[PDB]
Amino acid sequence: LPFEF
Amino acid sequence: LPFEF
Amino acid sequence: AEKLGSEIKKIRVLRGLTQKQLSENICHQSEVSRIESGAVYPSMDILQGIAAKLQIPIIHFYEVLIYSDIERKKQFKDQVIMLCKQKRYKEIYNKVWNELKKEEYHPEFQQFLQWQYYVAAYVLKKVDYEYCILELKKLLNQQLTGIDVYQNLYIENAIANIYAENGYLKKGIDLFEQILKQLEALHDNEEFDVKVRYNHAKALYLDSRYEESLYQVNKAIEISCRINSMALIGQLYYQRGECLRKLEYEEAEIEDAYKKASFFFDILEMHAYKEALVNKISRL
Amino acid sequence: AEKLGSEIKKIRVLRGLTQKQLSENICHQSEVSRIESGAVYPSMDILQGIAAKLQIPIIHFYEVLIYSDIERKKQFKDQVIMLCKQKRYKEIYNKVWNELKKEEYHPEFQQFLQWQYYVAAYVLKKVDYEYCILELKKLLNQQLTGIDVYQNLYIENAIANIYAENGYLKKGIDLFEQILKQLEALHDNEEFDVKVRYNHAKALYLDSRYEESLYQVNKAIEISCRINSMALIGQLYYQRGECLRKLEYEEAEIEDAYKKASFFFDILEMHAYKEALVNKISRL
Repeated sequence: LPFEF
Repeated sequence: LPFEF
Repeated sequence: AEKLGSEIKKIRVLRGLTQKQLSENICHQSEVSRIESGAVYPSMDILQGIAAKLQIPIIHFYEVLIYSDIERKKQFKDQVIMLCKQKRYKEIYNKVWNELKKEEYHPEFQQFLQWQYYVAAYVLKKVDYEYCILELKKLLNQQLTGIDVYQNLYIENAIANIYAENGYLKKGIDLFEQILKQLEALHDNEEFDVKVRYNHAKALYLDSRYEESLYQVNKAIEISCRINSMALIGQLYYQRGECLRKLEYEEAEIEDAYKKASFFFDILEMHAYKEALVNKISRL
Repeated sequence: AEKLGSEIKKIRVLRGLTQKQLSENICHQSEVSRIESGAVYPSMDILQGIAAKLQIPIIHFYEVLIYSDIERKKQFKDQVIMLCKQKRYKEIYNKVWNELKKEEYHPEFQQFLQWQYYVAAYVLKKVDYEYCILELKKLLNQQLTGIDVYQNLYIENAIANIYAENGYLKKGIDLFEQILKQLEALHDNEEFDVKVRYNHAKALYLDSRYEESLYQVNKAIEISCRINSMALIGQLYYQRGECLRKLEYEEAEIEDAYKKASFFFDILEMHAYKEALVNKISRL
């Protein structure tokens, strides 16, 4: 999963 | 369970 | 209190005129410092004299004051909401009474305080349910509406809970119905949406309207998931379980809903709610 | 726009002097009607004429206007966060661009707009990662602090992510460390606290710092459960699973974390996130 902005 | 305030 | 002086520091520093030049206006150097720390709120006129030396537009300090007051009040509502969740009513009672004691004029915020005062009185046993409801209705029929459109509905939610838990299930239900109807219209603040649906389902359950109850509970779960909130979800699964058991769905779907409630109870370290649950699964 | 107006209405109604009687000041009758709706904003001096009759302190309408602005801007920030969660960056970009292009002087709101403008540009492929970081660093060394003390940290979370997601893991981590250090000091906005630790945990994982990643993932879970938020909790359990498999924990542990994650993914109908997950558990 990707990072959270 | 109880009611919620 | 302390922001006025803090923004006076920020600005006078960046203006390029000395702190003792701001002294030779209308006050000793000391007063400027005591204002500078927030200690003393400047007098209306002194401030207008300071308003001459850093430039600056007058409405910039009022601007400052208004943000600091809305934040002060927002922070207090937040704090009060926080103890409600923790069931800390002796503290609520004290906190709101002390705030009312200042008797400062702000109708909407005073309504917030009184709502919390009368409910806390109720929980603390200072006041009857009949009396608490009366007092709460005098609030609705101020018929105010400031910045917080939800505040009457919050006050309505309390009125319906007190009725429902004191046996008046049909009155409480009708009321919950009024609220949901006003929410469909407004929006959005879905945590509350979930909370009224949860109480509505309880009252429906105690009136043996099990499908109705279950419908409402599924809907509240659905909303809880869309706003990402675990605030009442474990007890929503508990309630779902109870409904599916009075409607005699497959043991599977029943026990299912219950493990889920159980999961949230442990995850949420909700030891009171956890207790009852382990009771029932053997008992019923 | 329309608050100044509809407050001019509520009062005129509850003072007892007609809007026609509110004509004979310095303005035509129709002007009062447009103003009363909020179709028009009056001019500084002209409004003094409406402040003449109604009663009335001047700071009141301004206060109204200031409360209106603050809610206006909160609403905007809310709507913009919502689009972030939904990942609707073409929409964010257009929205904050349209809002910037009226260049209204409010340094902190302008900074929020710029943060959003630069991240959305980045995601939309309009700018380099290097260029975006450069622009976000300019927002930090404005060294503002207005109403919202967390804004620089949000800006910092963006920088740390772009570095990490582009292979600068050690710079990413250093940064998330800085952010967490400033959090402990501030308190509390624990939804952010959780977001930072999620990302820190991911970056630590890609740098083979698995324990460190795991301690951080558990801490986020702990926080997530204490504030009742499911926002990132599925991703967290997932990450937990990842850390436990690399550290070769007993198989059942590993599967438990992924079971939890799985559950959160149906419930929140996070179909894309569920995709990846369902591959691995048999693939790996």
